[PDB]
Amino acid sequence: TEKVDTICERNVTVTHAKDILEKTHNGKLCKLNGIPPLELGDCSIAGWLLGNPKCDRLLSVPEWSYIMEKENPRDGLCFPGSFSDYEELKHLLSSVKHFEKVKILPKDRWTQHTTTGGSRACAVSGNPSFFRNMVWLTEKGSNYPVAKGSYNNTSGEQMLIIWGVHHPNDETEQRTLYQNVGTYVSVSTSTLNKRSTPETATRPKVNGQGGRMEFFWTLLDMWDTINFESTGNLIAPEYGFKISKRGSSGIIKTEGTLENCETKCQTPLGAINTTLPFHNVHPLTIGECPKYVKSEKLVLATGLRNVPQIESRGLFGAIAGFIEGGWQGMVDGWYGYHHSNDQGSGYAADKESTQKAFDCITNKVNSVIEKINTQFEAVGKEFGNLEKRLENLNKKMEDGFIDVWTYNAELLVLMENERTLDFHDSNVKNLYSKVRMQLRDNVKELGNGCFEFYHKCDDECMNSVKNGTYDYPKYEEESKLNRNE
Amino acid sequence: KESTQKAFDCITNKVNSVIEKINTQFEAVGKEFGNLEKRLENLNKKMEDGFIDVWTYNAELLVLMENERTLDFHDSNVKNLYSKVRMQLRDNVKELGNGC
Amino acid sequence: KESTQKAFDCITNKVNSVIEKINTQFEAVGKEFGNLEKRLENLNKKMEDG
Amino acid sequence: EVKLVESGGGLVQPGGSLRLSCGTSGFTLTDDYMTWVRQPPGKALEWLGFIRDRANGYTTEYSASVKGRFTISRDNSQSIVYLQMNTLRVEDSATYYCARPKGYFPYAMDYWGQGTSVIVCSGSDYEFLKSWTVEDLQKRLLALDPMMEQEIEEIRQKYQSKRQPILDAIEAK
Amino acid sequence: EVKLVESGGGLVQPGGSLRLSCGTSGFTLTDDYMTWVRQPPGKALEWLGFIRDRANGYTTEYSASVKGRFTISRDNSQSIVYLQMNTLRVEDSATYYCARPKGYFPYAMDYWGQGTSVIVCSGSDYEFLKSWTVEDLQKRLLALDPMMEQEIEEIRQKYQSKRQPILDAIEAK
Amino acid sequence: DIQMTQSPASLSVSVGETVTITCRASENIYSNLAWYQQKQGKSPQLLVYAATNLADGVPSRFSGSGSGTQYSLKINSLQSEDFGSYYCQHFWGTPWTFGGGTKLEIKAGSDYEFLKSWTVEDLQKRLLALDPMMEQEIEEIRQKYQCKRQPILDAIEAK
Ligand SMILES: *[C@@H]1O[C@H](CO)[C@@H](O[C@@H]2O[C@H](CO)[C@@H](O[C@@H]3O[C@H](CO)[C@@H](O)[C@H](O)[C@@H]3O)[C@H](O)[C@H]2NC(C)=O)[C@H](O)[C@H]1NC(C)=O
Ligand SMILES: *[C@@H]1O[C@H](CO)[C@@H](O[C@@H]2O[C@H](CO)[C@@H](O[C@@H]3O[C@H](CO)[C@@H](O)[C@H](O)[C@@H]3O)[C@H](O)[C@H]2NC(C)=O)[C@H](O)[C@H]1NC(C)=O
Ligand SMILES: *[C@@H]1O[C@H](CO)[C@@H](O)[C@H](O)[C@H]1NC(C)=O
Ligand SMILES: *[C@@H]1O[C@H](CO)[C@@H](O)[C@H](O)[C@H]1NC(C)=O
Repeated sequence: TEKVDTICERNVTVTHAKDILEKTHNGKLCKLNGIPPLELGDCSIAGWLLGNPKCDRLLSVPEWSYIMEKENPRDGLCFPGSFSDYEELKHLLSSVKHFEKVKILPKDRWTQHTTTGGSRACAVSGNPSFFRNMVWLTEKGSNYPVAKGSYNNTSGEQMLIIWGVHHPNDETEQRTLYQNVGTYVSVSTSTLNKRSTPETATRPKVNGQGGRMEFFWTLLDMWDTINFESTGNLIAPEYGFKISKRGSSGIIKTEGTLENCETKCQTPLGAINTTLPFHNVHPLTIGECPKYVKSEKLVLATGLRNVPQIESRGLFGAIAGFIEGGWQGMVDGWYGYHHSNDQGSGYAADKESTQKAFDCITNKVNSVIEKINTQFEAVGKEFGNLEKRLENLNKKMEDGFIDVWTYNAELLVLMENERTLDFHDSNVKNLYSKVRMQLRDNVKELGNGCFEFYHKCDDECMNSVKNGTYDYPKYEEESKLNRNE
Repeated sequence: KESTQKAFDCITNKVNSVIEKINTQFEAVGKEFGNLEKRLENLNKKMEDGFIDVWTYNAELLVLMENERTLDFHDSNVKNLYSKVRMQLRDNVKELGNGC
Repeated sequence: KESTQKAFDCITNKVNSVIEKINTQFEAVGKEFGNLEKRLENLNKKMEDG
Repeated sequence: EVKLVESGGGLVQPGGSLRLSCGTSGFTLTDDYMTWVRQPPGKALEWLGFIRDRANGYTTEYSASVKGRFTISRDNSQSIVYLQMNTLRVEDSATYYCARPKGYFPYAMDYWGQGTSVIVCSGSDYEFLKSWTVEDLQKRLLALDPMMEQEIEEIRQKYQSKRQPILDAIEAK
Repeated sequence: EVKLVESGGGLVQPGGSLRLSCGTSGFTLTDDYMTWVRQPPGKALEWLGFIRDRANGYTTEYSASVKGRFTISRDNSQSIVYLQMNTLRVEDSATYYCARPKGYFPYAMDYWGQGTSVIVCSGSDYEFLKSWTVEDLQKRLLALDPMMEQEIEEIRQKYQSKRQPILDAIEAK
Repeated sequence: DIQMTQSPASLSVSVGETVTITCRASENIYSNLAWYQQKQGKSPQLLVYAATNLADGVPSRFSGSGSGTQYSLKINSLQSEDFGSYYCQHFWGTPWTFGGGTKLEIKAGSDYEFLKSWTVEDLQKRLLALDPMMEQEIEEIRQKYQCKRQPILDAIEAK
């Protein structure tokens, strides 16, 4: 009773149907393609790049194929601050699979400034501490000599260098930290030049602090010497994140947790493993997994219109043709002949023609499948509050494509279903026509689809009719003799 | 009456199914862009324009195909009708050769 | 002759009608994006690629 | 172009149990007549059993010899089908093939995997075998391995002896 | 699944005029044989008239009784069709249905709206009726309303009296 | 359960003409049959389904015929690659039992003292089809000797 929709009718019953929409997912965040994910948990991307106290299990993360993240990472960026170009950094991470947290500027360099970083709001069980990768330059000996850090790229790949500046809340607090005002932080590379000027002003009390941290990130491309210069307020990086490899990763905003699996795709709801070509699970997939369509079901009527018959049997030992509808008793194939000879009645399929029809259906669906090859890494980008237009654009763009493909999927099977159903009907007519054209004048065309012979036909001649070698002149004389009277 | 009602139901269901499958963005209002965002603006335009073009295709060609889909369908029906009658009147009719 | 000419006209009109229905963006030149506009660039690419 | 993979077989003690599985790659229009078959190294290929799809119940049709011994069923959620080996015997030693007719109807068992061998060798009784300590077992190991090699190099050199035809016909055009 | 809405009817003095309209929701392949029909509360359903589409002229076919009285026409610009009531009589009181055959041909008036009642009750002559001042009219209002209620509660309680069958058969299974 | 056998049992013959392999039946399997080629060292292929229809890869050198309880396959032009086990299987009776199978080789004509006049394509055919079943027998000796080793492990960890 598998019902399919077609262009012409709706809820048509078909003998066979192959749903080509993978609606189901296991529901567990699983390791992808052998390479485990990056189980962040409660720490935001900023928290991991800086190394909050709340998560020190990440100091050397093995290679990850995708990243997860809670929607609101409560334990990221402990010190109340901002992060300039956060979303550009996240989109960069989407295409990075492995870091190595190389030393660039160890605490040994800053022998003229006290490296002791303190923070009440970011306390470690009551003790004042700071992000591991950042060093919080303060005055030494009631003086702040001009900090002059430098680095020359050596590791042979783009290095993510992440630094920051401090906006103190009080002039007194500014001076007690840096012993001078009118402070500037200059960071220069071969292409980047940025001179931030920290400003002390009254800001709302967040986590008890008024001052903030502005954070910036940059890339040392290739032997690009970076120069940090400051007369205070600089939060130096002691840890440059060299990117080990390129790749295709993503950020999944999921609250689940990693388990043990092996799936070539992974979606925020759960993993997907199927051979089907579509899935309405969730658009934000990762890796080798099929197209997304907003539909609820795509049933391909590979079978043929399942019309039962009236079943008035046992009287004359013979059956009615295909005009009245299909035969419940045929199991050998889609199309066939019922031969009511004098040696015994019986059905018999037409193996060749039904195999041809099945090959046609299979090649049809396969060709559709091959033609569909679109974007693979359709991960979800992030946009700041002042980029709303852009975000909308993205959404609309992405949404439009889904809609188009939904159409291009739904209508397709719709047309294809009609394409198949009458095709089946066509075949039967051809079969009938073929037989009718091979039995020119030796058959009473019984008008329900049958052929009641004029000459006594043993099982051999009717077998010959089935396989297309019937010899008309052999029986022509006897058939004509029977027909005349 | 029966066959023509079946054909009309087929046409109506065809157009209705096409109609249901088309469900896209609703609030397609026009965004505004500053002078230094020209790239972005162009992008928007192109994106939006592309979609219109695609849907124009997906509309035009559709009815194009559907028109053929319908016309011969009608012809097909008549043949079937004729065939049906011809197959219900096995040997009691001179097939007058113009359809009678 | 008549029927084969009708068939050839049908094929030619079919391909021609397909051709006419296809009329899309003309100046599909490639825009450039700075290093800090990576998101935008990707978007563009994806859009165009789609 | 669907590749039928399979796994599970190996070395098993008689009377044990094993989790044979065959799984399917590629897009199959139907996986209805999933079938397990076996071929003993004696080349008497013998059909084992069925399993079908949703449409008509996950029914099975086992061979008479294996009516209750092996059990076929599928866990459809990941498109794989399991066969359980229970009550194993020496005769069960065979390379097992996953097989499947392409059509909705049985016309040809026309998709076969690489096969997984299962080997139940007799003589593993412990009526008198467990008495020996580590040393006797190690000594028969060190007396059976060397003859192992020299025998198999003997067979490989006589294979070379019957294979020089190619080595001579290449320069003989 | 097209919903035919309609509006316009109500309480009208005899000889007045009224703007009946029925409009169409949903996607209609054709709205060709738009039709107005009426059913008096006496349940003698009677067909009124036509209106057609562009293709063959906005022609009409009125009933003989209503050849010149009612006038049917459509303002196609908003997919609605109007019927004008002129020269009203007491007999015109009926619930009016918008109706429409689905096919291009008339086989069944198979889309009907909820209907709008129109009520032309006689006895509204002013041969002797306008003489009364505000007080007489108010007094007959205050004498006719109370009996209005008590009569309709009487009919509702006798309806309940004939309806307890359900109240008893629910606990009687 | 029905009786199905290859009457012309495993044989050996030269190349280049018809070879007929026949399959019986106890009861009326109408025409549903399958003919499988199995190269030693490789998974069985498919040749003819429904007892007369050729597979997807048509060799143009195989054919089938028969009906009722009597079927046959004929190779009108045998060749070197066609050497292997051949099986008939019926799909009518609920036990899909298989045939006895027939092996096909040459009467010791594989050595060059016999095929001097034969083409050179068979040389690379044999080079391709030579190695895999040579390994297969090597690891067959390996697995039998591993099972012969297994009792030693069983008794080592037994005590
Ligand atoms: C430090 O930063 C500089 C940025 O200019 C990196 O570039 C290297 O600079 C040196 C000179 O300071 C150059 O090396 C030259 O190599 C050529 C090769 O034949 C040689 O003929 C010259 O005599 C000279 O040694 C060159 O511009 C460049 N070296 C490269 C590209 O290999 C420099 O690598 C950084 N230092 C490190 C990473 O240790
Ligand atoms: C189509 O089917 C017919 C009938 O099944 C086959 O053609 C020829 O049929 C006769 C049957 O009288 C075969 O002759 C003899 O048949 C008996 C019993 O069937 C058998 O014992 C003999 O050995 C002999 O075969 C005749 O062989 C057969 N022709 C061929 C070429 O097989 C045939 O199966 C089909 N003909 C086609 C496809 O052209
Ligand atoms: C689905 O098919 C059933 C079969 O009788 C039918 O009753 C039902 O109306 C169909 N649903 C539709 C057409 O939405
Ligand atoms: C995932 O599906 C593939 C088939 O596409 C299969 O080969 C593989 O074993 C499956 N992995 C699982 C279920 O872990």
